[PDB]
Amino acid sequence: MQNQQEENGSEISIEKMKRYITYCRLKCAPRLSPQAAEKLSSNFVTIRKQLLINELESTERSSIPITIRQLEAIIRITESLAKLELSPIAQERHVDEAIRLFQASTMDAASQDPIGGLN
Amino acid sequence: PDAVFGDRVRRFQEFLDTFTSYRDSVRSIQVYNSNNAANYNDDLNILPHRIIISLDDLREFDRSFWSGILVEPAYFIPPAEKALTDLADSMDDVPRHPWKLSFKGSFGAHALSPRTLTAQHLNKLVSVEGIVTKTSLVRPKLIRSVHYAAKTGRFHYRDYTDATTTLTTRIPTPAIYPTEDTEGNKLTTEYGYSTFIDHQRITVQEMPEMAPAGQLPRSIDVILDDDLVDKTKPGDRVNVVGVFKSLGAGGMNQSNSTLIGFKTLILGNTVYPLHARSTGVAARQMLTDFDIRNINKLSKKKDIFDILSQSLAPSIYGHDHIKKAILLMLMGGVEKNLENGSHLRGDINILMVGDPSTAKSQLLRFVLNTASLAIATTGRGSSGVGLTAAVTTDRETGERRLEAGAMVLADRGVVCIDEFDKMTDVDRVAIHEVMEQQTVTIAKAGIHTTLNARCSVIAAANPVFGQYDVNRDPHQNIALPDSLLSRFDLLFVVTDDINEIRDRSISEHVLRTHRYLPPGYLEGEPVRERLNLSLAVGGNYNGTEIPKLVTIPFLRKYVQYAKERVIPQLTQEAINVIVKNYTDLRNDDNTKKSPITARTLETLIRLATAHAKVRLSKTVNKVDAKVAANLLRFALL
Ligand SMILES: Nc1ncnc2c1ncn2[C@@H]1O[C@H](COP(=O)(O)OP(=O)(O)O)[C@@H](O)[C@H]1O
Ligand SMILES: [Mg+2]
Repeated sequence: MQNQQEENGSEISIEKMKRYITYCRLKCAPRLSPQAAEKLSSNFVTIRKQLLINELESTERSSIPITIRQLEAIIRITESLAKLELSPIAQERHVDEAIRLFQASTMDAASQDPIGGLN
Repeated sequence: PDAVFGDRVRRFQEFLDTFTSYRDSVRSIQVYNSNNAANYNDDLNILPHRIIISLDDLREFDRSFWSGILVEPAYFIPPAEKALTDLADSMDDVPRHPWKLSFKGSFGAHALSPRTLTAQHLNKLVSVEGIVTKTSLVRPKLIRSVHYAAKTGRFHYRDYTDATTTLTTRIPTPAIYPTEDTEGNKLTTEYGYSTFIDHQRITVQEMPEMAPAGQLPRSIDVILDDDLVDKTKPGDRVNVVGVFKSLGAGGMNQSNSTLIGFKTLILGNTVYPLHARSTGVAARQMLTDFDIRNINKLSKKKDIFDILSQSLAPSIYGHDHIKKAILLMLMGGVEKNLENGSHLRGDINILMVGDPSTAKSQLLRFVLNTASLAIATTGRGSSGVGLTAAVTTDRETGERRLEAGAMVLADRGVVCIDEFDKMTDVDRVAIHEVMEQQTVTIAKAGIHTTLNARCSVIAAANPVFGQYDVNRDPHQNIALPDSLLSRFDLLFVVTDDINEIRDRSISEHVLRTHRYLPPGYLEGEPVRERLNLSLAVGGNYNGTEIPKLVTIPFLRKYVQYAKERVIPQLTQEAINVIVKNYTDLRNDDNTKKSPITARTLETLIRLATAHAKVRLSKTVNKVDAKVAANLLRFALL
């Protein structure tokens, strides 16, 4: 099945992936567009506002913290997505899926914390 | 006499004629020596007889002669040295040692590494960068021996040469040490009339920042002569310019009959101690009169303490008082050495503690990058012997010797300790003596010594609960001994408090930082990394030539000028302010993060002295005392 999928083109070989990641890292280093900064700032302040009100109501510190390093993590994920299609600039669609992946990774882990939930 | 030797002498004479910088450098050396000799005659230092020669200017003048020095230096360097000696003697007629050459400039394919040095570069001029590992004891080598015959009352002499003195190999004529003259009379050796030239042999191996991370490193021996000795110590990063020569016969004689091959080494012509990150070489750079005028112009402004501090790390939002503290630590204060042997600190120690992701490691890395002699260490990574010193054994002498730890190597420098809270107990006892008494006392088996460890220490720590708690007392949050906390001059607790407008400001600052381009780079082009090697002589991006905020290369020029030029003295108008404020701090009812001891008073004095260094003022004024006090009250309250 994997050989048939590679022949079709919906999967690519491991050595091809290796050399493609090498070319992508040596070739493209994208940037955030100025219109993509406002969305990142708005979502990074909304999540921390939710954590702030949850900590104020619970009066106990959350076990999994959300910091500025998480903002730069989202930036790095967005620029990786833009580096996937060799895009010199990152559009809104990379930001949106970087947010959705961050929700699926760190936000549900924080929701597993009862202090990080309560909403 | 050789015709081609004379032709190359004349060509180098024309080269020295068309560029007069070498001529008036020779003038400067000669007038310095003559003025020192005249001062010694009437009422000191003697510059060596050698001249830095730029290879780029030589390539611009004569490409054939430049290629001759690069490819066949044994045929081209001695004529150039004879030409320089003739020029010096022609201009010393009105007011004896031959003049030597040194080379700067681009080497191209001859700028190599101890791994890259092969046998194709033999008998060629090479520039080799690396790290000095073994440094032999400086030994005098007898050049000419002078003897006295008492029966005749006559002084005799004999000259001695070896293969390392000359680039061109000559017939080895071993002249033995004369003990009888030609008439058979006994000779008495006249020590003090004989001449001895200092000789050293260093070992340069490839830089650990440029060596491959798995395998063993490659090294090469370098022979140094009278003026080039003691310019490096083990652990320095070095650039050695010299002729890669082979010596002896590689077992091709009957007596030798082994496969050491031909012994290969570098006849050192030039030694540049390079400054690298977290090394023992301090970064020192030339201050042009334009930069001195600019430093004096910014010294006259009233906002300069807020300009230099905010221009430290513009990529970190806030933490302004920590920027003030780091600037004052870089100023360094003034130490007091007294006639009765007592010593008083000048250095300023900063401790930062608090929540993660509060730019503590980033600030420590900035202090590592911007200071002349910053050395970076980690709590569990280094040990008690790692920071102070340790004991080893020398192969040649067979006696025990010392290896200097991070604190001795950062003498007159900054030690950046990351994750200070994870240090071991013996390491804490070791740093107790260093951070106040400024010394490392080694009482090991057999050897007793003291080493100077005059260091500013900037440290980053974490609370024991991971996040700082407001309602809990600071004594439970810090969990460090009170004596160690009293060692630190300023203690900054940083808390990641969550506010909507603050979070918005941090986010926009981070994004504007994340939308930067270096000049000359394309939209999608990735930035390249070049390792920063600097020669040691002796949120807005558009900060260029003191417009609003100071660029880092000019800021370190300002720091250099203030540390070398001004040494401020206390005045009574600052002393009354300091005494009153210390008296208020000792007897205040407010709970403070750091304990208040007599070290607070000397902290106030050092901070006022550092702020006086900021203003380039030879006296400590009252506003210096006020700002030194108000920086401390922010850290305490
Ligand atoms: N005030 C700030 N301004 C800009 N960036 C920040 C700030 N605080 C944290 N960061 C970012 O968060 C990352 C976390 O590193 P750092 O905060 O130095 O760790 P630590 O707080 O453990 O020293 C850094 O890469 C830094 O760029
Ligand atoms: Mg850190």
